[PDB]
Amino acid sequence: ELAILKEERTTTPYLTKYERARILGTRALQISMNAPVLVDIEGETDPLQIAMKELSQRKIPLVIRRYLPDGSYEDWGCDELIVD
Amino acid sequence: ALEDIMVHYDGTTRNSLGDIIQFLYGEDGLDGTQVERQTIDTIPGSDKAFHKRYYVDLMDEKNSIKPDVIEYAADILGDVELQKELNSEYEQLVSDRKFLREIVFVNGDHNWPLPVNLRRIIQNAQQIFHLDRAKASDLTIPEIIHGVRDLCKKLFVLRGENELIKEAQQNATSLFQCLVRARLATRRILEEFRLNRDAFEWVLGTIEAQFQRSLVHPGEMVGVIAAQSIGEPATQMNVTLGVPRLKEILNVAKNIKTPALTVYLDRE
Amino acid sequence: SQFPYSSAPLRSVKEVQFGLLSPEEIRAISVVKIEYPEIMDESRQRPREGGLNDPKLGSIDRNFKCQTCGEGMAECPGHFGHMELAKPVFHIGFIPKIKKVCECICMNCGKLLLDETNPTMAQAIRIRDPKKRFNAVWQLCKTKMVCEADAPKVVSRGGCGNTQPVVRKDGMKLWGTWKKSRDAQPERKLLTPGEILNVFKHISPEDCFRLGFNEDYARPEWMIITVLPVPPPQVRPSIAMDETTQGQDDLTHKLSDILKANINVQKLEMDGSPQHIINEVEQLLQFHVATYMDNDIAGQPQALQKSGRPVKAIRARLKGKEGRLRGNLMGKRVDFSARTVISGDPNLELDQVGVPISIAKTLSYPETVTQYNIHRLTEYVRNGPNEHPGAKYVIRDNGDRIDLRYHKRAGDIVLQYGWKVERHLMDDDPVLFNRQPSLHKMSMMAHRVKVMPYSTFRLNLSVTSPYNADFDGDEMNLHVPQSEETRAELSQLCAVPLQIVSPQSNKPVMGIVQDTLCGVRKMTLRDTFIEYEQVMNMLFWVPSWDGVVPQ
Amino acid sequence: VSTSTVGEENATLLRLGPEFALKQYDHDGNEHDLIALSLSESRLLIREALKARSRARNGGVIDDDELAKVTSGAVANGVVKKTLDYLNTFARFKDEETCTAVDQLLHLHPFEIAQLSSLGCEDVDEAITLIPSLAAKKEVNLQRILDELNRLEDPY
Amino acid sequence: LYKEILNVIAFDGSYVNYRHMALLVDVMTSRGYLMAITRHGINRADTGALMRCSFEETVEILFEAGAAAELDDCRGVSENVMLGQLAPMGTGAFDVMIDEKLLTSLP
Amino acid sequence: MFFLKDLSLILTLHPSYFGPQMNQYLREKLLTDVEGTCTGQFGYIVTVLDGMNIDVGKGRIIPGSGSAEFEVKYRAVVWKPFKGEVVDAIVSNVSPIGFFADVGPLNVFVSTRLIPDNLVYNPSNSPPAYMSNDELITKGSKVRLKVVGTRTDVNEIYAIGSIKEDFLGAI
Amino acid sequence: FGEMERDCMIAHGAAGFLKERLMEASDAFRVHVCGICGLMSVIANLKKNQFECRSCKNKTNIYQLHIPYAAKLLFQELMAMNIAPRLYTERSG
RNA sequence: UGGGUGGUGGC
Ligand SMILES: [Mg+2]
Ligand SMILES: [Zn+2]
Ligand SMILES: [Zn+2]
Ligand SMILES: [Zn+2]
Repeated sequence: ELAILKEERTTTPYLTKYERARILGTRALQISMNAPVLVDIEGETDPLQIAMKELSQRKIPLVIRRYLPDGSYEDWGCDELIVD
Repeated sequence: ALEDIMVHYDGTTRNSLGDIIQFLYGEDGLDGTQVERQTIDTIPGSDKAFHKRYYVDLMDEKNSIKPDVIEYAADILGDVELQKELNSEYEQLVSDRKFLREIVFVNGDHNWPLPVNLRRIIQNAQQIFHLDRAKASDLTIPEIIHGVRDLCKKLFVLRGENELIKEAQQNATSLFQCLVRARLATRRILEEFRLNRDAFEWVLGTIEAQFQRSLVHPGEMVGVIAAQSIGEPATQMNVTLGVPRLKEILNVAKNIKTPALTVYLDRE
Repeated sequence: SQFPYSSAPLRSVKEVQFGLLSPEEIRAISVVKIEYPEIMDESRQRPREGGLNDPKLGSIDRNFKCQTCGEGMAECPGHFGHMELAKPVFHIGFIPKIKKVCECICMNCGKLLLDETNPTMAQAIRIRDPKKRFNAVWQLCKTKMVCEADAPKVVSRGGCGNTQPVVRKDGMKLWGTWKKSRDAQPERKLLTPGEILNVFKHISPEDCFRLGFNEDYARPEWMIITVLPVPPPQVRPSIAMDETTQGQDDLTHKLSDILKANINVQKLEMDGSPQHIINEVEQLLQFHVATYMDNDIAGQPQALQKSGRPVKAIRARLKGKEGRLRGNLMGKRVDFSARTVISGDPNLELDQVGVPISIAKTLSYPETVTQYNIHRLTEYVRNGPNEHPGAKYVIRDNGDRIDLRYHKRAGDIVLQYGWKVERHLMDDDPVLFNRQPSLHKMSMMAHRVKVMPYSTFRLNLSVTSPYNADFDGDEMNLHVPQSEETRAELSQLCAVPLQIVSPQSNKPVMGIVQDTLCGVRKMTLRDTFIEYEQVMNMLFWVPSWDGVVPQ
Repeated sequence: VSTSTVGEENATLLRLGPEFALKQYDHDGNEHDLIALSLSESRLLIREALKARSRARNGGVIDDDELAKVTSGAVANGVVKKTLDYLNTFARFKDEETCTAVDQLLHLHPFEIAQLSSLGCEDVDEAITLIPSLAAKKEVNLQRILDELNRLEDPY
Repeated sequence: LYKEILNVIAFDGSYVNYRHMALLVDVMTSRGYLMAITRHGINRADTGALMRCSFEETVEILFEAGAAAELDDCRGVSENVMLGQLAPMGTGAFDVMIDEKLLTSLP
Repeated sequence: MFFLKDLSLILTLHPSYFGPQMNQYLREKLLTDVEGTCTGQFGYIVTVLDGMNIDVGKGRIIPGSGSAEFEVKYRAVVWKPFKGEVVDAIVSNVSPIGFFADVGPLNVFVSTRLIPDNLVYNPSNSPPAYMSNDELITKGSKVRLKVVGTRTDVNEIYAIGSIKEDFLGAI
Repeated sequence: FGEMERDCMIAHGAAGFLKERLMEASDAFRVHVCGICGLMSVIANLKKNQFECRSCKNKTNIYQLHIPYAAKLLFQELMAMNIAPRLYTERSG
């Protein structure tokens, strides 16, 4: 109906900072609610530093749904998008 | 007035309805903080200055590269196979000079706010790679030409492959590619700055990455930042100027107080 | 957790369907018909059912639960009532649009004085915008003077041939002037609202669709009120005058005045009526319904209270700077704020703000009890609420509040994985920081927490330029996040190191101020020499110095 | 709680309400005729689905009281066991061979097609009474339908 | 219009990026005529109903909201604030899913 | 009356469930929550088709709460009765006020005023039944009734039958 | 936390902070809607757990929301002035 | 733990 295949993807393949902000907030909220961490834990035990330790390595199980302004949307995985 | 304007993931500018306002954000796609005023060097000066700085000549010996700076200098003089490259590129820059002279920046004031400032990267590579010496280099002219020409098709602002995409791509970064070829032409690099190969490849990769990192971000609520950042000098500010002139320009009057003409006369 | 559980699932609003209300749907939504002007029974302790304070509407007393929803006052939204007016009235807010509508159509059959025959009208039909559609029909019909009996063999469209009157507006009272015939007596007469109701009930749905309305949402016999609803008393709750007597809200006074004029209407048609005693009591009913929604109508004196003050309408509860929207919805007052007077302190970083201890005691932050923060949070319990660094509450997994000023036994409390604890304002948290008024997008900037005695706010002095603060007594506020999400929002966008460069003028707007600047210019003049010994300290002060003096 | 694709009931007058219109829509938006199931069809689907779910849980390795234990929760065990025994004692065509034969014989509203299969009948008189919707359709063979249906009906 | 704004700001030495003035002068000619900044400009747009009601004249424009059966899909900002919603910008211009792709890659 | 119905269920998952078996948990959760339940809108949901292959989709993270919202679409066999619908049944009990008949999931009550007059309740008989001369309705008797009223508790539905009409009665 | 504070929050854009401010540290308030006539007339008994849109005889098409108590105040004020805000939770066109 | 008016002072 709306959705586009993952090959016509003409939006920018970067994370930008607003996207980055929401990913950090939501991943940190999950790991605050006892979602176990994929990366090592040295001294970074506060959840925001845990989230930046993940995004440093690009280890994030989320999906951006950019609503393109028709209404359709490009399901970008985190794994493919280039971390700034 | 503006409180919804959001730059979306197509580089356009819509309200809540979808009244598109600018097809490309700020006519360039570039984030508003990320500029400096630089000097597009191929605007000012005479034809003598341009033809002395840039015009390569591979038949006459002395107007070519003075051979102290390059290693391969035995392998050069006379070859029309490379002369036609350089004549095409000199005509390229005459096209750019006519372009930036007669279309865009007509009165020739060359200082303009334009993104990522390359000169700083050049001298950063220079101080990194110890670039005195006054030494032969192994970096060839065809690698310069193909580096510039293979640069000017890697500055994707508007990505995708439809016809208006490629057209809007070339409409987008014409001035920025004009800047790069206004600086990194062959006689300027291989005389006035004296790079090597490895410095030049690092220059190419870094101009790539930072003109990628100064694209505008999507969702920058540019109307709101715009409205505040025009209201802010309105805080601290015979024709009417200042706050009532700003008020009349906004609240648009049919009766402003003292209108005016700018009437040129003809040249004779 | 802050709400009691329900089975209907949470969804956000997507589409506002604005529309009008039928008299029917008002009669079908309520629970009680409204009758009696007195509030009390006979001043006898639970006032009169049938008066205005029906406990089936929702009780505005803490200790008597509601008698329709069966909840407390904390949860009952209220329930609408409605007062059956005997005489139908105008809604006060539609009288120009109702004016235009009775300018449009026939007054006998109620049909539009144009069809698709006249082709400019036939072009105006094609418009997808309702508003300028009704503008175009309003334009082309104001010149058409006669209801065509014929189609504009008799093709009788529906009209009788009687002319169409000229619609004036006079406040609440309309004056239609037919050209009752050429020239003969013009009967400029008051358009009684019930006559127009009987007109409006005779409209085809096509004339609804052409004239800028919609049938299942805005049917223009619904712009005349037969039944004016009663809101539940949360919207007019009684105020303790001096802690025994309740002065009422002015809606209660006005609905009482409406119900009194209602009964004095129904008193006249049940006995001998001298025919303008009818007219004045009806016009008084219309007046009371007018001032129920608006006490600002032009030309007429205001509705007045028992002090000499005007009455708080519904219109006065919505317009103005301090209405519900600009004063309560678009912007409002909130909590977890703080506020003081500031002081400079150059012995600081750029993203640090001094916190007086008592403000750290009062405010808090809910840190989640996780598996990586149990020990300190248990210690912050063991400081309790009179000792920084510490805690004030444990919210359980369900919604249990334990105020630790009112609990003897912190020592026997284990905590569970996933409970919630609000500890105090400890170091290194985001705070928002902010000075009224905001003028550019740096005027709110995030920071970090440094805890100091001697109760004022500390700053760096390089941040003096963006907020535009001096130190002759400014107030700067301090909002606090109450979630993890907003913490990361602030820490990645509104932090000072990411807002250095203002797109106002594509330059840094946070620089050097008075003393550091004029001092460094006095320092690095050419003829300034320093002995080695003082230089030892001076290069010790740099946090980023490696450990190597220059030559 | 649970919702569907669609966003006075009288079975005699074929008024089945807003949920069971003639044209339904699947989870892709495609149009589809209403799927009304005879007692015999329903017996096949329910039994197949229950044993297929049990096989999938066993990685790929009969009785109704055992087949109904595949469900989760005592409420589901109850409704399914009560439904199988009802279908076990009133499904005329208790195998897919006969069932497809009845399918082709009948393939006219989808509700009627399921009723004719579920309710055994002798004559046309009994069919137009119990299913008063077949009145004004005017296209019988009905009798040989009922005769073939009754002949296809296995003994018990 | 642009020449006017750049004049009367930059008379007192003060400096403005092009793209902010550009966005202002292009919104002022979105619709082929000067959509000036008053109630007459924004409220005579067919945009979101409460967004237009939040600026001026909220009584009349609410009466024209309910008076003509408008459908406000609430994509304006002020709606989504006063309906207490994830507003559509910043972090909320776009939803975030869970991912069966990467959680299949996970053990 | 049995149907195949395309249904869906909104499932909200707490972040502590964001583990490697998330999709399988949701599929089991759908079955536990939907199978055997009754609603007046669809009826009894008897069994869900293809339960182990249900596509649960992707979970949308709810802003401000961290939890994920899945819309689990599925197709089930549903049973809803109708006023006017003739059905067969098995009588479960007989009492002085009529009898109760099991029609699949639910139970139908037929009262004495909706039983033909010649059928007389005989308690002395063993086993107790409503009897005539050539009629016999005891517990376990196949009967054909007509649903004349459906009442909905949203938990269990209640239907009242009748055999006071043509071709209805014992079979 | 006035207007122009919300303005600079919009300029930063992190609206999730704004949904903290104007929902959660304020009059967080919970209402119900019947999904057919779209209104909040639905009477809420909870320990008996039953509901009735009495203008519709609707007993199933019921959702709750999370709106500011002053927004609910707006809605009750308007319905007491006969304008009908109806909140449908799906995009229609 | 009142409302509602009104006055003066702070940035
Ligand atoms: Mg000052
Ligand atoms: Zn109640
Ligand atoms: Zn007429
Ligand atoms: Zn309803």
